[PDB]
Amino acid sequence: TGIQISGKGFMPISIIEGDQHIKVIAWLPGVNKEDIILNAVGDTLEIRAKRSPLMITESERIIYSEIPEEEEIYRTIKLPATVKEENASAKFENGVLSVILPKAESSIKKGINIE
Amino acid sequence: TGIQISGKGFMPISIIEGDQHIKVIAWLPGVNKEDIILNAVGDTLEIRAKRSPLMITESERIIYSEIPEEEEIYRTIKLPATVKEENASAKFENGVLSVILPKAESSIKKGINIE
Amino acid sequence: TGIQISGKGFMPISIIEGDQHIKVIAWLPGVNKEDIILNAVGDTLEIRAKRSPLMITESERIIYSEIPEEEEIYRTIKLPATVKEENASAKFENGVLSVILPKAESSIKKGINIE
Amino acid sequence: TGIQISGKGFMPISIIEGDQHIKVIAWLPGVNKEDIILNAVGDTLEIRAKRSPLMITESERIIYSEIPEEEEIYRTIKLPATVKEENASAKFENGVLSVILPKAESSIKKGINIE
Amino acid sequence: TGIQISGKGFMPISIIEGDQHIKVIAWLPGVNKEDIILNAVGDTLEIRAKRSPLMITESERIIYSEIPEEEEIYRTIKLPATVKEENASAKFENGVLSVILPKAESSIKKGINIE
Amino acid sequence: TGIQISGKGFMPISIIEGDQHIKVIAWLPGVNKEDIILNAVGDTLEIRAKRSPLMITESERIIYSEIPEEEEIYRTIKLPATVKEENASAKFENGVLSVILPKAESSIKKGINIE
Amino acid sequence: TGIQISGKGFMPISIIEGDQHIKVIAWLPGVNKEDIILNAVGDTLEIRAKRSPLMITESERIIYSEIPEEEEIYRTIKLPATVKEENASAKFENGVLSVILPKAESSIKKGINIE
Amino acid sequence: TGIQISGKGFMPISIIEGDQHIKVIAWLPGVNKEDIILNAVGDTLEIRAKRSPLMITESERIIYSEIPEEEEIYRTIKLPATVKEENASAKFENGVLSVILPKAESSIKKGINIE
Amino acid sequence: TGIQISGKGFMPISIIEGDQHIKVIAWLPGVNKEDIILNAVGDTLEIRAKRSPLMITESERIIYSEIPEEEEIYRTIKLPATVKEENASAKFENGVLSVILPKAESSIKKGINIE
Amino acid sequence: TGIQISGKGFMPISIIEGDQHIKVIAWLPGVNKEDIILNAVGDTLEIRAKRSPLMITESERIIYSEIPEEEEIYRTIKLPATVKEENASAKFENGVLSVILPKAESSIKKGINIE
Amino acid sequence: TGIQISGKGFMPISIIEGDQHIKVIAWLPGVNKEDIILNAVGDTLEIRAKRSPLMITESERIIYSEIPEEEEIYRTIKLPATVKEENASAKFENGVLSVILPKAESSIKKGINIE
Amino acid sequence: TGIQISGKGFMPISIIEGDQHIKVIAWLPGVNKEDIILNAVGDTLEIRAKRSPLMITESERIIYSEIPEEEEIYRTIKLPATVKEENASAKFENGVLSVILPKAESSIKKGINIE
Amino acid sequence: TGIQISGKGFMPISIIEGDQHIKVIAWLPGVNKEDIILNAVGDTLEIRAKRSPLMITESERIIYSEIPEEEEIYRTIKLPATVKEENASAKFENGVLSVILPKAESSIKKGINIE
Amino acid sequence: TGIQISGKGFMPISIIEGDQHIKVIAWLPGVNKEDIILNAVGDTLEIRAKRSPLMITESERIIYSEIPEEEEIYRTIKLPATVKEENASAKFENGVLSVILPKAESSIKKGINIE
Amino acid sequence: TGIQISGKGFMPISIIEGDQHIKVIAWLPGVNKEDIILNAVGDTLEIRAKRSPLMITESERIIYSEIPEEEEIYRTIKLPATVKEENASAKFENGVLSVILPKAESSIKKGINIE
Amino acid sequence: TGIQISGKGFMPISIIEGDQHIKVIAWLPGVNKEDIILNAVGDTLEIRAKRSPLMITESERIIYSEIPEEEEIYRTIKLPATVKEENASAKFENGVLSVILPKAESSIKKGINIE
Amino acid sequence: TGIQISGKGFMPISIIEGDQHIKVIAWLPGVNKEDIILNAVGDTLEIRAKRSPLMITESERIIYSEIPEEEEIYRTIKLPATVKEENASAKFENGVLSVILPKAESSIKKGINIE
Repeated sequence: TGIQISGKGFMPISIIEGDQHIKVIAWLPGVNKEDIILNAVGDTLEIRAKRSPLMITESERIIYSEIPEEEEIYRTIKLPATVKEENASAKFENGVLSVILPKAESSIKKGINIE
Repeated sequence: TGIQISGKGFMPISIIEGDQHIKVIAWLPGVNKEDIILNAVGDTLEIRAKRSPLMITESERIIYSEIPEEEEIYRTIKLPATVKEENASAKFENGVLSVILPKAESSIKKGINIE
Repeated sequence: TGIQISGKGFMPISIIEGDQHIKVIAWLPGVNKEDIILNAVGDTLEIRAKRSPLMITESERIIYSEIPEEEEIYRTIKLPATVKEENASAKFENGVLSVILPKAESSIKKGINIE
Repeated sequence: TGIQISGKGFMPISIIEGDQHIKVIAWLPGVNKEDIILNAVGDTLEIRAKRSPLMITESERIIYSEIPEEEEIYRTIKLPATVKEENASAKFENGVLSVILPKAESSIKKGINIE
Repeated sequence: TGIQISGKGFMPISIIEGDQHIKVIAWLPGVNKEDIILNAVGDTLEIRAKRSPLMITESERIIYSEIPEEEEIYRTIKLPATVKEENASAKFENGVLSVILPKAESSIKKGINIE
Repeated sequence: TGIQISGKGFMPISIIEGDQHIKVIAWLPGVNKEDIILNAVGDTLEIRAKRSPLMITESERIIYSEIPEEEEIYRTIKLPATVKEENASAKFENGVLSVILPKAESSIKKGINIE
Repeated sequence: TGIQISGKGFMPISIIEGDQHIKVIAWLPGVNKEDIILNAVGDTLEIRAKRSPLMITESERIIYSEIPEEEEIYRTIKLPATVKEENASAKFENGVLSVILPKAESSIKKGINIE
Repeated sequence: TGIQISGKGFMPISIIEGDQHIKVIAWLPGVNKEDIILNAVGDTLEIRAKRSPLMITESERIIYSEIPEEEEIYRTIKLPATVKEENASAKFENGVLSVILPKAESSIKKGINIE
Repeated sequence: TGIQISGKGFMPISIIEGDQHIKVIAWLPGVNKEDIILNAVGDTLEIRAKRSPLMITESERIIYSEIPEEEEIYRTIKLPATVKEENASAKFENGVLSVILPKAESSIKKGINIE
Repeated sequence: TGIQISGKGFMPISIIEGDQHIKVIAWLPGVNKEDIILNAVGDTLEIRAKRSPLMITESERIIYSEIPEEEEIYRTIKLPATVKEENASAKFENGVLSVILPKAESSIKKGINIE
Repeated sequence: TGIQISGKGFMPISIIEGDQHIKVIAWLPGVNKEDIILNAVGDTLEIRAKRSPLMITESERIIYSEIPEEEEIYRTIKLPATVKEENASAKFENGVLSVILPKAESSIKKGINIE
Repeated sequence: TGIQISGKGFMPISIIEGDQHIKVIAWLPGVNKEDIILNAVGDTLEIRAKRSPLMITESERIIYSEIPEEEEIYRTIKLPATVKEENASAKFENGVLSVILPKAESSIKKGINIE
Repeated sequence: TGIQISGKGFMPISIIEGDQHIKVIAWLPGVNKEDIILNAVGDTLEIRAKRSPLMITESERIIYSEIPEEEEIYRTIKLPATVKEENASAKFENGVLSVILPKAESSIKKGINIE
Repeated sequence: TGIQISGKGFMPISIIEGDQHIKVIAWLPGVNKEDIILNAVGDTLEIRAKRSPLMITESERIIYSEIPEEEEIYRTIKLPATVKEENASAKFENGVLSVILPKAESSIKKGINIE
Repeated sequence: TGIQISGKGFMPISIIEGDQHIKVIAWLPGVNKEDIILNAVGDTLEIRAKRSPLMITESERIIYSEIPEEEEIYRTIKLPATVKEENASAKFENGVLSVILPKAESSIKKGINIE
Repeated sequence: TGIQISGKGFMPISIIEGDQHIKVIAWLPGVNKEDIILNAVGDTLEIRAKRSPLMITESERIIYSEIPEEEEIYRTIKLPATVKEENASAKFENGVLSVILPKAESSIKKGINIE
Repeated sequence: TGIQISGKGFMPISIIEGDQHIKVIAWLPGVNKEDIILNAVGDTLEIRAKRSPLMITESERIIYSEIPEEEEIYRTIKLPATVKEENASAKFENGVLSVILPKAESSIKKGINIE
């Protein structure tokens, strides 16, 4: 399986391969649904997102923090099969994005008989 | 500011202190609202959560993954002020939890005049 | 959870916290029941014990040993809650001591509603 | 004295040799008497045991622990003398096991006169 | 020759290239014939297998072992030529699997004359 | 348990001890049944085998290999009990050899009563 | 994004990807416009240039220098998309070269709807 | 320029790229012309050769040597352009082999005008 | 055997000593026969050669190279015997030079009888 | 010769093997004759001793010392032959102990003729 | 195979095990036949030898030497089988000693049938 | 206390100082009484001794040894007080030598009163 | 004394120089007398030998070995004097070769008178 | 070419070998012509020189210096050919000495024909 | 004394300061007098030179060399006093250049009286 | 100057070369004149000596020593010229030996004229 | 024994102590008898010497040297006993000086009786 991942930001990724489709799971906590861009062609997928920073009053101040302040995040993924992007689907729930991509006919493997 | 953090799992935390309240922000992507337990007394707050693992069919398999598989997560936080837990509030949205805690009368600071 | 452990000897310890009580488990192999002293006040517990050494005849001698020969052992434990020591209980069986300590009213945490 | 020790788990051991017998002392805190298996032949002794794990309610949780969670423990010991296993005896008290093994006639040493 | 190997488990591999075919040899000791899955398309081959673990009675126990206990094993191989999977063959004997894959017409090399 | 292993080649081994017998499991992928020699006496077992090397045509060549080319393999094993070799049995299946060896009367251990 | 850069000399490069085109910026200080060669096909671009060395009189001499004296410079770039070279354009100004390359129809990505 | 070299033996290589062809130069001292195999397809070239070892009489012996004794040598080369192998040519002289390979129409680059 | 080698360039050497002659083998790939100078006197041999560099057109360029560009090469060899240079011979074939040198009468060794 | 030495204290040892007996020499300076215990069976010998410490008056004090103050000393020795302990003898003189042990009939070696 | 080697001097050793005998080969250059002592019992063999030192005249002196000057040499070998020393044989030729030792009936291994 | 010790061999020493005398204890195991030389003058003492080496028969040999083979031993001791050597005494028993040396009048210390 | 040693194999050497001759001693255990070649001229000596390898039956196998398996051995020695090879002699006994070489008249040193 | 250089001082050297002569170049700045000694015999050359030190007045002093103050300098050179010293010549100019040495007839090399 | 030296090549320098002048000595072996340029102004001096390289015939070659082949050499020196360049002088002899520079009136130091 | 020194012992050496002779100085303190052997031939010199060891009475002993106890000492020296040993001379005084060796006619160097 | 050595130069020293005298041996090669100064008082000895340096002619020069060129040498020695310098004696022979010093009455040691 040839996998290429590139981009910037904090975004953990899981890839699941079946016999006839591919599933991608991405973690995007704090991002609105209307600020995500998803694109795909051939064997390549592209995810882009923005998250708004934490807004404080001037009376308030941050005394402890582990949450990063990158505003723009993106990933480019090269997949081990050619997909059909016209039949794909996606869902966003509790800050998790799930993409389902059906495989093309020329990438579906065939069985060999053992004796 | 005396801050104590302990627990287990993956859970980034931000603490914001104002003049009359304290705000806590926690990242919990993939957790249902009905699986969170929030408790507070004195100057101590406790957050407990469960996230369901990723369910696959036996035809499918995971070829790449960066998402951790801990099932139980919790944090215990000791705060720099005594709060009133009977007036507190919380919100859960896009996988982010936000807690607002009002301060007690014996922890509100008073000004000194400079000349 | 603020935990402080100090003392001397060999004595493994487990601490279990519930919603309304605290349980402590201690390993004391070879100690008689009438040679244990247990005390508690506030948020502090104290365990003291003696074990008799191995008595041999002058015809006999020790050719191999991994068992330590400390005679006095004790632990002092500072707990994350204030307990009521007048309602506590303890049991000793197969060399294991188990202590149950009920929590005070000012240390019982209260729930916050999420919406 | 040729001594061989092997096995798995946590089990400290002491060996005492006299003129006509051998004594073995083992530390087994938390084990029931009916879950110990003792065997011996020739110059070899075998001890097997099980200890039940710590059972909690789902309201409770373990915040500190030094007690190990191995469930099966055993030791195999090769001794410096041939014993008679038909005359041996054993005792279990406060989590300590004590085994007494009489020596065979062909392993009892004889004195040489000095002048 | 571009060769890509990925997967999990213990499975040694040999690849042999001729003028008109490719041969793959894999070591699978302890696997039943009906628990192997072989697939191929384009220039990629996929081998999946399961081996049952070693079953003991509770009187018996394992005192020495060098054999690994992974239950699921697989390999994905990217080959230096495009093959025809409809003419391929495979054999399984003494725990060794042998796969023969004929080459496509567009991957058969042609000679150049030297003078 | 006194275990001695020596020899040459690639041959993983598992040893299982019961109350009245000993089992040995060996991995020999690629070896014919008629090329194995098994011997035993006292507390010692001996396994010898040959595997034929991989035969190629001069048009073919090996471009990748992880399979070793030792031709002669053997193991000598010293066991923790004296066996009866006249009652032993062996099986060879899918490249795995399994040997069952009954114990002699002078190596069967006897129980000691605990009180 | 698969990017391959090779060549020789001093030539800093920037690559900008849009939705429908690719832009390349190169730094070539001291090079005449009529000494640049630009070529492209498929997903590959090639830049070649010459710069004349610094000409001095024999009365003059160089007492300090940080400017390199390579005479031939070139870069070969492999791009993450297939372009149409018949619609490309280029500009040279103040020693900076800018190339605009339109994308082919088979490399333009398509959107997936999220719900 | 994507270049891949693999193989075994001693064989220095030079690659020259023009506008419409590719030239490869290889050093093979001591090899007969009738013991060289040259093949090419797509963007890949393959060179195979044998050299006879140095034959001595039993009266003679080698007291100093820097010449290696590998008998089989080969190289596989992946080129940065697709060639036409039906129009290629080769020459062998003084132990040097020279191969000329014409480029295909889809790999010939086109010029871009600068203004 | 006293052997001295000196010179410059790339030139591997083998020396073979018999009972009545000495043979020298040298690797010179790419050198014309009319550009070699061979000299010998006493116990010293001298080899000098030139190789023409690789000539390219200005459209062409070298993108990969392992072949060295030294133009002048020579070796001086001091031998373990005095030779007769008036009876020597040499051959040049496939880029390999072979020199045969007969030994003088004062360097031919004589046998000693063993009893 | 299989030799095993174990014990505690300061006691240098020499072992001398003849054709029909074994001699052991031990250094015990400062030990009374009536405080030594010597035992032997099979192929094992055991030496035990006590030495009284240095007694001072309270006016006196030790300003320099290299003599050790261990009070109990012992050695256990496993020999390379089976002896007859009923025919052994021992002597003590100037702080040196000498033990003579005759060999059993089954440990006396026999000669092989060379031709 | 349990092998124990001990002794002093320079004496290389080879051990060969068959089905019914054991062979030992020892290198003793410079030793007379009448100065070798060979003994064996049980599973133990003993070789003792003396070699005379190099005798020079006072006019002569040693300007270079690699030959050691130990005068007494011996080896003790513990074998992996019990032998019959009354049927053994030995030969001495060109400074090499060869010993043949037949095996006892209780050390000859028996075959196990595989199915 | 100024103490100087010098000499050669193995000889442990203890020095005891009182109010009116000095005691020296030396360990000499294996030395005859008639082979000791004791001398003293001023503040210096001298001990010289010989021990006979271990005498073996040519049938016997030493297979293990920790006892040193120095034949001559001596110590020179410079003391922190001037003694009277005409009133000194010495004893030899079980390999231990004890010397008593009375102090001179000019080295006896006098008390100072504290108030 | 100028000494040069070269060659291959295992062969220890001693060189002894007198007033009128030179002696060489070589260790060759396991070599037949008819397989040695000795030559000398000027100030150079040459020793060549072969030893047959250890021949086993297929029932037998080598379980331990320290004896090397080089088949061809030789040494070349350059001496500090010119010898007369027509008066030399050699002996072979118990695997040791001894060569005596008389000196030439031009290498015999002459005395200088001291006053 | 056997070259030996020895001596003391600062004197850089160049050696040039032709077909019939040898040239030596030496750097001697600050040396008068009448203070050089040149000698040669066989294959050895010897150069000796003196340079006067820098003379100052007592008003003057040296505040910086890199020029060395050795007064005597010499070199001894062993050459790779025997020369005729009766036909040699030398020149001294601008502090550089040049020596030309013709070769003897027995060191002039002769050509070997190649075919 | 402020001294600054810069430039390139091999040129050792000595600087001598008096009461009324400055002397500079430079080593230039192999340089012609008509190829030196000397300049001075203020407190700065500049020396420039060329040396011709060593010219050989094509029959000749350089087998050893320590003389450097830089062709252009120069030094710039900043002096600790202001000089009058219109009264300066220079000499060149045996490859050594000597420059005398008179001091200006404003750099001549004046004495202070001590009492 | 080719100098070779070899031998054993303590013997410092100085070598002085003139135009027509060679001088050697050696330090031999404690050696009698009648125990020195001096030899020379060609270009080689040989010095041999004995010194008697230090003789003590049994009442006396050595408490400090820096003088070495080698009894035999020798040096072999290879000189840079051929000498005439029939005209040599030697002197011995205060433990210093001085040897004068005249040079042969073929080693006397001849002058070359410089212009 | 308190020994103090100080001074400068090369001078090895040996000190021998008897019952009634002290002997000192010093190595002074190359020193005349009339250039030595010997002094002693109390427990201290002083040796002073001069050696003339090696005198050469200006035709001669030193090409190798290990002999040091210190001109003044001396040693001061503090002894472990008070001597009588009016009864001392000294000898000088072959470059070795020997001094005999009788002991005073207050340093002669007295014996102590052992029982």
